Amino acid sequence: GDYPAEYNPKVHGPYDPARFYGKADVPLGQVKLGELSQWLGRRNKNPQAVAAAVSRGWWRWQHKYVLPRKGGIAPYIQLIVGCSIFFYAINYGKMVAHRQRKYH
Amino acid sequence: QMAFTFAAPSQVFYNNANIRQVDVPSFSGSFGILPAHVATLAVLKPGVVTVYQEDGSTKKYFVSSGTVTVNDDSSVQVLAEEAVPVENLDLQAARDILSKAQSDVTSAGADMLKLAEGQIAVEVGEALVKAAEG
Amino acid sequence: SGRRGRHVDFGASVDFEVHMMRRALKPELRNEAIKRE
Amino acid sequence: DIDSAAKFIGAGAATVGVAGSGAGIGSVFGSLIIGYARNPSLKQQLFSYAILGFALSEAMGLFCLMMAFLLLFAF
Amino acid sequence: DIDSAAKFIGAGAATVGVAGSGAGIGSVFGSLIIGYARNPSLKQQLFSYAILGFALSEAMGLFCLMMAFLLLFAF
Amino acid sequence: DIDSAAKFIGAGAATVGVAGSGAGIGSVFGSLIIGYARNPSLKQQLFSYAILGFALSEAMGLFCLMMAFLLLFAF
Amino acid sequence: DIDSAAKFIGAGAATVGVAGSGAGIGSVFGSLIIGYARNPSLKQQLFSYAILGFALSEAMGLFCLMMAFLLLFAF
Amino acid sequence: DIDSAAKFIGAGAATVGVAGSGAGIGSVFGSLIIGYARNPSLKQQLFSYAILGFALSEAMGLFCLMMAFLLLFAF
Amino acid sequence: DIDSAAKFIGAGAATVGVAGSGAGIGSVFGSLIIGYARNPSLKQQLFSYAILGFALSEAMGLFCLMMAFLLLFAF
Amino acid sequence: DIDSAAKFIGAGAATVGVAGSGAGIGSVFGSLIIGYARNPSLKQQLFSYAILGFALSEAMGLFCLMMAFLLLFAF
Amino acid sequence: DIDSAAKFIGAGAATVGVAGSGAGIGSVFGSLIIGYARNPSLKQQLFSYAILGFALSEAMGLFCLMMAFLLLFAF
Amino acid sequence: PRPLRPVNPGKVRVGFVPEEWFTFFYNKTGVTGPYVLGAGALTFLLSKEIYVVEHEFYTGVAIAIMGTYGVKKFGKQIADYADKGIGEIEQSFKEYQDSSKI
Amino acid sequence: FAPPVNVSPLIRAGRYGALVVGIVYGSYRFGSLQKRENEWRVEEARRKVIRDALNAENKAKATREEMLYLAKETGVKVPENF
Amino acid sequence: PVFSKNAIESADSIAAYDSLDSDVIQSYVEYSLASLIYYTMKENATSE
Amino acid sequence: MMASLFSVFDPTSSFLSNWLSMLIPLLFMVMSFWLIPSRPQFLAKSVLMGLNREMSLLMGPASFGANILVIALFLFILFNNFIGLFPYIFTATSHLAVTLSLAVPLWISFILYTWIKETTNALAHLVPLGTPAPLMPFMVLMEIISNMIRPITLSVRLAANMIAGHLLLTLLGAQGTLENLYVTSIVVFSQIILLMLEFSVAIIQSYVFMTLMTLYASE
Repeated sequence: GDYPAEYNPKVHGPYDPARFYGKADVPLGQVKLGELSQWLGRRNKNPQAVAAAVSRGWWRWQHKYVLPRKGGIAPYIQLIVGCSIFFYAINYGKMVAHRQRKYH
Repeated sequence: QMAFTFAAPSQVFYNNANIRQVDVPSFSGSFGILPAHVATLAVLKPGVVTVYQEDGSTKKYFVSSGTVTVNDDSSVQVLAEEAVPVENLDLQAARDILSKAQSDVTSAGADMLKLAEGQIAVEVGEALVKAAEG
Repeated sequence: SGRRGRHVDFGASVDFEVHMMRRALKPELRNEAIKRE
Repeated sequence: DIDSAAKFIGAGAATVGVAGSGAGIGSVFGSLIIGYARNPSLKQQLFSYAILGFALSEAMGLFCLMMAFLLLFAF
Repeated sequence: DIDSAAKFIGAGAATVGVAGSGAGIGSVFGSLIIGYARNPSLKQQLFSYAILGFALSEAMGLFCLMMAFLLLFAF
Repeated sequence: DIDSAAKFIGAGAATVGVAGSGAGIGSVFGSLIIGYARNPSLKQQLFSYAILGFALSEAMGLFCLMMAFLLLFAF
Repeated sequence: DIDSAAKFIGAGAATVGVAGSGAGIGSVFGSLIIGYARNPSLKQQLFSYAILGFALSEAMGLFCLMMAFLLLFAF
Repeated sequence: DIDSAAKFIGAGAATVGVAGSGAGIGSVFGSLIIGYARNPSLKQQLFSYAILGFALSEAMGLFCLMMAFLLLFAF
Repeated sequence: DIDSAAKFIGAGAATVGVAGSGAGIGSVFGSLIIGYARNPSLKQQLFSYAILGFALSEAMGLFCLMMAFLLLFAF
Repeated sequence: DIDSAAKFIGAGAATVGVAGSGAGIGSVFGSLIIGYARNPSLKQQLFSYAILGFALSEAMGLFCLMMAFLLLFAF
Repeated sequence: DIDSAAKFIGAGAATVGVAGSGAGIGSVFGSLIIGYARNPSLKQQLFSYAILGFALSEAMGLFCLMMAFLLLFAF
Repeated sequence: PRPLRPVNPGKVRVGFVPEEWFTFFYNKTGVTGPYVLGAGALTFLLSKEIYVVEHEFYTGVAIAIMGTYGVKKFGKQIADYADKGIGEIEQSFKEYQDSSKI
Repeated sequence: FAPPVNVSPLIRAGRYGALVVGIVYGSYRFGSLQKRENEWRVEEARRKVIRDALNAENKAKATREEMLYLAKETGVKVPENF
Repeated sequence: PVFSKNAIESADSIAAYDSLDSDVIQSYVEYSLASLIYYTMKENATSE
Repeated sequence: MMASLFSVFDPTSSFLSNWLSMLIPLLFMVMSFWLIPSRPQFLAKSVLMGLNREMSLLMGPASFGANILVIALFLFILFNNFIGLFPYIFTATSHLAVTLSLAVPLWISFILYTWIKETTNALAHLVPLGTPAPLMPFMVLMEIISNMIRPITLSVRLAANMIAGHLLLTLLGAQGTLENLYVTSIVVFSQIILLMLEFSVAIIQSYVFMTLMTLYASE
């Protein structure tokens, strides 16, 4: 538990957990799908790397829906539906065992 | 913080003095007072008002009648008809008046008003008997 | 109560209550407190 | 065997009736505290009346427990 | 032989009803203490209505105990 | 005789409603002691109201006494 | 007969809810006596709340008596 | 049936807690009368507390009626 | 069958333990009306203590309700 | 075997009647709170009566335990 | 088969007494409401005695619940 | 880049859905696009039994109705209460700086 | 909201073309399964009645055994019918 | 100012004062009157 | 009046097990970045500082800095009762291991610290105060049983509220039909009343358990 070693306060400035502090990689949005295999293989799949990628995404979502001053109830409704959707797919085996239509 | 205004037509005891506890014998029950008490008022009865100041000093003040009022601003106004410390009282005198009161009760007969006065003096005498012997 | 039931005013009750209190002031304070009128 | 069995169920049911004496005793000694907290100079006749309530509430409680034995060994 | 069995269970369950007498007696003699603590000059009149309370509660309790005997010898 | 046996158990379990009469009579007549300890000038108005309360409280006890007989000689 | 026995036992066990209405009536009518000793000039609205207290305490007593017939004839 | 008898016996013993609703309603509505005996001009604010007390007490009434339905059609 | 039959009977007998929770709820919420009637300036703090009373009142009935749920389809 | 089963119902029925000791103990300790709210200088006498109130109400509760123990291994 | 089966009947009827524990806890905390409208300056000492009242009240419910666990699987 | 605190959060339609999702379909299927896909997806999950309409669905409706009523009734008061506390903190910090300079 | 911008003239044709295909396939499959549902429900009902009748006889036998077990446990008299 | 028992019961802020019944209010008012009269009699005598 | 269903407490219904249902309150934690806080951070800070002020009357010296544990226990209970009422989430509090974690380690913490520090006072807590000799031994034995199994009932209490709450909601949902507007509206309105009760009790149950642990950490 520490600040990432790629972070430099002299060039970047103060730390911001929603900004990637490594080498500036081209994001997947502008990949023309001919470099998709190269882009996926280049990005490592360490447990450390994906955990940092989750936190950098989570703080991006905090920066868009909570950290602004006038943060409404919309993030806290999005989380509830997001968790309900995710947990319905987990409990799909118990839910689909009952169903309503015999043929459908 | 409990302002005390225990006065009397004869003497004056406290004037806005901080008291930890005062127990008052009233007609609504011989209850007690602590700072920021219940907003209420009640009528005194013959009994032993006690004073327990911030130093914990215990002082006993027998009264014969009066009024007790506690306001919402933690202001206590106890006014009594003749408040005296109980040390200058006699249990023998208390029973002498009590025996005199019993004679008034027995000799009242059809005089229901005199019967009430005998009952009233009986209550005062019994109050002083417990006051002086305690 | 007995006082109201016998139709006796509380002021009359007060005077009876204080007279019995004053009669139990034997040692020194009976004459000093009672100044009559 | 049936008679001994049904007497066992009945005596178990008869033992509920002491609950009200349990609530009554807890009621009368509750109000004795209030009744002594106001005008404590009458402790002699208050406790005399409070023990009258206890001697009647618990008596009905033992009335149920006496009937419990009557359906356990008498009948 | 189940009729004698049913009477044993029924009389046991009937005897629960004396609990309400127990709580009522403990209530009225509890409130008698509060009543005696406030204006004790009506002691005998208050005690008279207290006995009337006792004679209207325990009577119902022994009315229920009477039904317990009836459930053992009449029903 | 099993159907009659169940009716004997059912009536026996129906006489527990007397406990409702016990607590209600005990609470009302206890409260009358407090209500007559102070303000005895209205001792006829309060007594009339309490007897009304006693009658309604005892009516529930007669309701369960009826229900005990309703499972006894009615079906 | 077995299902008839279930109805009679179920009814005899469901008719104990009137004991609570017996206590609830006693509480309101008990508190009415105390509440009318203090400030008797509010008689009409005091009696209205007492009837309101009775109209909900006794009505929820009939909630179980309805279930008593639901275990007796209907189901 | 044996299991049908178990459902009915459970349902009858599930109607027990209706008595608790009657006692809870009678306590709240009675204590409203004392609380309204003082401050007759405070009718509406104190009425809100009583209906809150009535709603929670009756919620316990339907809480016991929940097990009445579960032992009548579910289990 | 008979093991499951007695599981339903015990579940019904466990549903008994919710009536007193309704009694404790009615006692707190009734006394809350008195508590707000006397010195209404302490409305928020008295409401916190009464809500604290309701927290432990229904929870004691939930113990028996969980015991009812244990003998419904868990034992 | 039937005596084993009938002992279990009766022992459970004997522990129904400890609720009254539960309610009464709360009554006597509840009225300790009111009685010590006013008149705080009688703490020693008031709390000693609360102990006596608890010592007699739980004594009825242990009388339920005595009969529950009597109907679990003794008889 | 009826041994553990009737143990479950006894266990459901053994956990009844937690209801009166709930009634007892509400009695203590309801009386704390009335006891706090007057005398807020004794909040801590009244609460500590009320907790002791609550603890002894919940101990009775656990006393019955332990008896329910005694007949459940403790033999 | 110095991280600057924005004043208002991201735009949101239908309570919780991002507006960036809705505007993502504008250049191809217009404004009605995301609503058409959402309506078709909801119909498909209900019809093909993928969304099981069990007892918990009614609880999900009851939460949604309660949440909409609770937020629309108390949202303005709570947000103003929070903004009041933020303003008091901002006033406290700016008064500290001015008092230190003086 | 934003001003309307017309859809490309291939999304609409694919959309409504798939809309029509779903309707006729919906009609074809629903009719095919409606015949299947009718024939399956008839044979399911017939075997359910036979199974329920046999299960009723088995339940009648088991209840009498249960009633016999109760009378053995209670020790009460055993009637001629039960 | 000196008020009456009937006026005291009808007061707006008298509901905040507790333990109020007919006999308590009646006796308290008829002793508060005899304490105000005694206060004026001492003030009047000294002023005279 | 139709039927009922149960068993919403299976931890391994899928290969992504229901242990993630306990890792959901980590999302709702208000992570703070700016100096001037946001709206939900200030609301959470004001609530927690409010509870700390209210519990400050009951802290005592033995719980000099243990209020963080009590408040964390409060927020954990609240987020395991509030999240247990949302529909497609398994009831975490129904599992006794969550309630085992809630009551058992903290009770052993408080009873062993009391026994080491004040052994005679701990034994005196097992007797009612001012108990005479003939009234002593039966009160001691029952209160020994009381203090031994009191936290076990606390764990039962936290479980039983959400079990009974979720059983009631599933019962009301399963006895309704989508097609019938009258039944659906009755079912929905009944659940709304029940949810208001269940939301209220869940907050109050968390509040009383904070109060009980603050009292029992003071001693």
